[PDB]
Amino acid sequence: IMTVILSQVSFWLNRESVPARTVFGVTTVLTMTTLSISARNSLPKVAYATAMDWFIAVCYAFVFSALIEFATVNYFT
Amino acid sequence: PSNMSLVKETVDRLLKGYDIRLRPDFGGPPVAVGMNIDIASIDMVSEVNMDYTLTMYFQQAWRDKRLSYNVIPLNLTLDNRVADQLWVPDTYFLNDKKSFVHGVTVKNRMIRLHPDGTVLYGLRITTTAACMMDLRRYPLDEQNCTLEIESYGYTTDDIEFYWRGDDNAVTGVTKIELPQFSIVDYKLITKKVVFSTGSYPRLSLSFKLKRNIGYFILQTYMPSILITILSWVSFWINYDASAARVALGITTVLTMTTINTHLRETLPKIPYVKAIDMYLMGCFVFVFMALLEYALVNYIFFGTDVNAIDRWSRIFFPVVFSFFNIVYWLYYV
Ligand SMILES: *[C@@H]1O[C@H](CO)[C@@H](O[C@@H]2O[C@H](CO)[C@@H](O[C@@H]3O[C@H](CO[C@H]4O[C@H](CO)[C@@H](O)[C@H](O)[C@@H]4O)[C@@H](O)[C@H](O[C@H]4O[C@H](CO)[C@@H](O)[C@H](O)[C@@H]4O)[C@@H]3O)[C@H](O)[C@H]2NC(C)=O)[C@H](O)[C@H]1NC(C)=O
Ligand SMILES: *[C@@H]1O[C@H](CO)[C@@H](O[C@@H]2O[C@H](CO)[C@@H](O[C@@H]3O[C@H](CO[C@H]4O[C@H](CO)[C@@H](O)[C@H](O)[C@@H]4O)[C@@H](O)[C@H](O[C@H]4O[C@H](CO)[C@@H](O)[C@H](O)[C@@H]4O)[C@@H]3O)[C@H](O)[C@H]2NC(C)=O)[C@H](O)[C@H]1NC(C)=O
Ligand SMILES: *[C@@H]1O[C@H](CO)[C@@H](O[C@@H]2O[C@H](CO)[C@@H](O[C@@H]3O[C@H](CO[C@H]4O[C@H](CO)[C@@H](O)[C@H](O)[C@@H]4O)[C@@H](O)[C@H](O[C@H]4O[C@H](CO)[C@@H](O)[C@H](O)[C@@H]4O)[C@@H]3O)[C@H](O)[C@H]2NC(C)=O)[C@H](O)[C@H]1NC(C)=O
Repeated sequence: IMTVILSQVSFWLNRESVPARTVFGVTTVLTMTTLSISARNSLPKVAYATAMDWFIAVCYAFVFSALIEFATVNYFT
Repeated sequence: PSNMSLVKETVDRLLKGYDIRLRPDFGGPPVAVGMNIDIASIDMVSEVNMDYTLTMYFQQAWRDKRLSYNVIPLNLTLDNRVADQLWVPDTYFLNDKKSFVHGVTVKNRMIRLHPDGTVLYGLRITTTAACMMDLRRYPLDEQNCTLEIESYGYTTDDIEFYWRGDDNAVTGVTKIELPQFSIVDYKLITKKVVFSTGSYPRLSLSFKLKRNIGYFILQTYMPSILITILSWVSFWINYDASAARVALGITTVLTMTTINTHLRETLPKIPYVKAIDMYLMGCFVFVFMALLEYALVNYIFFGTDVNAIDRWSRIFFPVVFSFFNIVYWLYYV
């Protein structure tokens, strides 16, 4: 949740500062990989999402969508 | 106590002068030893160790004229401790790495002398049978794991196996729910393996396991494809913002390496490339190619038209990656 909120704050920063937005977005995406890996280690490899991987995946899509929106605004400049 | 005393006399008569060293009808036709199995559970399919843990009720009925009784009309079910005092098939699981009969409360065995003579020997065996796992297309793979059942000493002339009830001999496989394997089908076979010594009797129970792609599609492929998509975004960033673009590519490549290392867990080291290995390599080399594309763009910058080269590079990458992805999936799916 905290990482997702950090993704939103990337919107708040600015649009003219391309490098800052880029760095923020890429690192935000990086964190979720470790977070997802850690959760799954305890559980057995059940095919169906256990509703924890569901939340993690939705948050992953949210931060990835933040990156997508960041790229979209970057195009216009 | 007349009934129970009479039953005691009958059992004493049966075990009187009973030579465990001799198979039924010695110096005679082979004894037909029917088998029926009830798979209690199949769990811990260890791809790394190439074996699966099987828990089952292993019944094996056979005829025996010595134990025939007629005074008692009902089916005696003697204590499980009498098995040691009776002959049994010298059955052994050929592809068993380690197995044991469950201990508590007492040794889980069954004996049931029917009036004709039929004996319903049964055991609750947990065995870690091993099946050579062909993980070339893993995770999009099937496995034909089996439990070869064979008589160690006796030859086909002395003992013969057969599934009792035929396709109904094995039960309960449908109820089994392995975490990541769907038991698509099970097949029962009867063979007479021809060894150097002679033709031994054989039975084979093979479960054609199929991998559940839901967990692998959840964790393996999805993050990788997402990371790969990120790489294309660097093409949108334009070339004047060199630092941001190269930062993006750098993050992508290191992310791919982290993915590979963390996914390596619970995987053996078979030499051939696994399907997961192939796809990870494809995405990783594609990300590296994206970085190299940025390098080419910058080198061309040092040497207007650079933007046009960027324009073509835009469309090519999603299209070529999509073609590669479709080739991969259709080849494997
Ligand atoms: C000690 O234990 C034995 C073993 O269970 C008991 O005797 C057998 O009990 C089974 C019940 O599970 C009986 O099974 C039924 O047999 C009927 C006739 O089978 C004859 O033919 C076969 C060859 O096909 C022989 O092997 C067999 O010995 C018999 O000679 C079948 O017609 C039955 O099928 C029908 O079941 C129901 C009810 O009839 C129907 O609704 C179905 O549609 C189906 O048509 C069934 O399979 C078996 O017959 C018994 N006899 C044996 C094995 O010889 C003893 O009773 C038990 N001792 C006790 C309780 O004291
Ligand atoms: C592989 O698996 C086989 C499976 O059978 C094992 O073989 C059995 O092993 C057990 C334990 O070693 C044997 O049990 C032993 O039976 C002996 C003989 O019992 C008969 O004779 C006595 C009188 O001497 C009668 O009272 C009895 O009713 C029988 O008629 C016993 O003397 C043994 O007693 C010893 O162990 C007990 C444990 O409680 C001690 O309290 C005693 O003091 C004494 O030390 C024992 O009960 C069994 O008989 C074997 N099977 C057969 C068919 O004989 C293999 O051991 C196993 N091997 C490996 C390597 O895993
Ligand atoms: C997983 O891996 C196991 C490996 O053990 C596979 O088991 C083998 O399966 C194949 C085919 O399913 C077996 O090969 C043959 O199957 C025949 C099936 O009988 C039907 O089909 C034949 C024609 O094919 C008809 O004539 C017959 O009437 C039936 O309709 C058996 O009949 C074969 O045995 C005969 O031929 C051999 C060779 O000629 C003779 O030696 C025999 O005496 C007999 O006359 C033969 O068994 C093979 O036997 C199985 N066991 C092995 C290879 O050890 C599984 O199929 C595979 N898949 C799954 C899902 O488990």
